[PDB]
Amino acid sequence: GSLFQLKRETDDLEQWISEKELVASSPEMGQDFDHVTLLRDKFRDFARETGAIGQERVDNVNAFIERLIDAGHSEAATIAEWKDGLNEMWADLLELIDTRMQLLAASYDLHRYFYTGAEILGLIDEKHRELPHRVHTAFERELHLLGVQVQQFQDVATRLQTAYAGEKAEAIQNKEQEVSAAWQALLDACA
Repeated sequence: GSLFQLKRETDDLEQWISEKELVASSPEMGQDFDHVTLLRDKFRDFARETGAIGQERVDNVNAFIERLIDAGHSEAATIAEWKDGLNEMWADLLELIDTRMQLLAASYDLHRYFYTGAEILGLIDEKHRELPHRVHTAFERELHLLGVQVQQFQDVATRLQTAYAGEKAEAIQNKEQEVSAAWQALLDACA
């Protein structure tokens, strides 16, 4: 009710926001596919809960300050400033969250990419070892799917490379060339 309580309420909330910003600012993007999977899922929960709880609190402060200003409270100037600072911190936090969410998604896709690469390297391999029938048609369709999946892998490699340079980009490209060479040798193998 009182202005002192409003101030305190505003102060506690801004303090709460500052803590959330610390979490939303984490640089940890994960070092393997499991790790990034965990970070990504954890962050989604964090963003959702933080957003919902935070927005209600900000709204309530905004509503009460706005009513007081509307009613011509003599301290409208002081409380409007409180409102402005609060809204600026909240917006900073939301931007931090959006950013981290996107970066975690990029890291997810990158680790997923290398994870798939290995999967594919093994799969072509398991299909090269078999050097031949009645199950020819199972080999036919199966093999073709790879053509499409290796094609898909190449497509991912193409997209990811526009997101990175230097060593990361090089890593992405090396893995793609390694898969394309495995595939190419398989094809050549099967006459």
